[PDB]
Amino acid sequence: ASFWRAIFAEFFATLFYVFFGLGASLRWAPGPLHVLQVALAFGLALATLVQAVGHISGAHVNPAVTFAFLVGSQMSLLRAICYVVAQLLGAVAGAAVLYSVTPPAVRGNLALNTLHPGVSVGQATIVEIFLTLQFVLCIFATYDERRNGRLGSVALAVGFSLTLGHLFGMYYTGAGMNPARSFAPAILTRNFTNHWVYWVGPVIGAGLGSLLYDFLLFPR
Amino acid sequence: ASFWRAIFAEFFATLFYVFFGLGASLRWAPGPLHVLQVALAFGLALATLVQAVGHISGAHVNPAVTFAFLVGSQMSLLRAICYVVAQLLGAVAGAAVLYSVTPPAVRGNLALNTLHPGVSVGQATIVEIFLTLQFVLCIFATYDERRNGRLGSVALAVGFSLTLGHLFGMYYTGAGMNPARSFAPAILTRNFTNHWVYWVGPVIGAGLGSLLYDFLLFPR
Repeated sequence: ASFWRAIFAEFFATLFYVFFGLGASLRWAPGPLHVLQVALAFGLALATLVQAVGHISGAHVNPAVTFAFLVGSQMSLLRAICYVVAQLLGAVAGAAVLYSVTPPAVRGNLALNTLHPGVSVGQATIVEIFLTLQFVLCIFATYDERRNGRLGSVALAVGFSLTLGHLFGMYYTGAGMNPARSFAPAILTRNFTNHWVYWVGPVIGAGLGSLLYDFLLFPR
Repeated sequence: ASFWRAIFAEFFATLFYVFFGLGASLRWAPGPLHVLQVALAFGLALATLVQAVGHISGAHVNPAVTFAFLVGSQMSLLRAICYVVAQLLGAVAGAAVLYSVTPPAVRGNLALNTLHPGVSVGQATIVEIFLTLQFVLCIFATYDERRNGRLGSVALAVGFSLTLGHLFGMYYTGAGMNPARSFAPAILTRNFTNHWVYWVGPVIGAGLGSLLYDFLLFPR
């Protein structure tokens, strides 16, 4: 069905998203401003994924993004669930493989998300709300076919927005803005410290970004 | 007494050693090869400390070094204990102050020692044995007044040896080569993960370095 082809896509696109994005954050011999590289990593991992599976499922690849669409009333509460599951499964998968191919000495924390020292959970949450609010907003914007012409590549758009979020919040929360991205390493590394910040944040940010876009900026 | 002046010195010199050495590893905006800076940090922290309290107590400032002297039969099992206590107290003190003066966002882990990913505990232990074996050896060597002339500054010697150990083992075990240096942050940060590696290692390395120097290289 055009559903399982869509659920499949979400599993594989999230798998690749965590493999690549997380793979890249596996700071081998980076150094300073490594944030630039990783951000472009996640950002181009998305743009690319969205370019292959943007038509098969919308390429959410992010439980929080699927959430935004659910509240945004663009997904049946049934489908939204299959995505979040496929995503979390694809995610842990992508992280397992990256783990298998990556030398033990390099795969440090497996790129687990952690609140940067000195950054509280309330802040870490506000930040993650913002990293994802602007991200969801962008998505809601670009994907909203009610606008074209000088629009441009939708996939590079949404991707750069992910890169934005990273360029900024990498320093605070290691930039999760994706429950699935944060979950995969948390389960494997078995470290769930401050993990909720990584769900509350993106879910609120996501929802809020959905409503802000809908009810307000550009309503229905 | 020339004892409490010696025990006092050990408490204050270890306090400063952990304040400074650990202070410096509080990677603010370092970047790559930060190991160079930190190593010189610990190394010059030692050379300096040894230059002020080298005559008041020998400037062990390292439970493992005091151990080497104990087995090396150069300290009464009573004194050796007072040093290890003064050291561990000075250490946790030095770390508490560094903590108070350091912004929350900078004092990350408080420079806690951790085995670099991919490095087992057996290896981490071998490494720490070596970082300290050469270190103790150097000390036993320089402090052994049975040699002078082209010797040179004893404090810069012993210090550079500490810098050596860091230049190398920082990458593996974060270079502890000092039970007290590893203890202070472990207790405050309350993180005692793999902490034993940091005692077993330096204690064996220390002892072994003591015996190697004594029974062999340059006996009694």
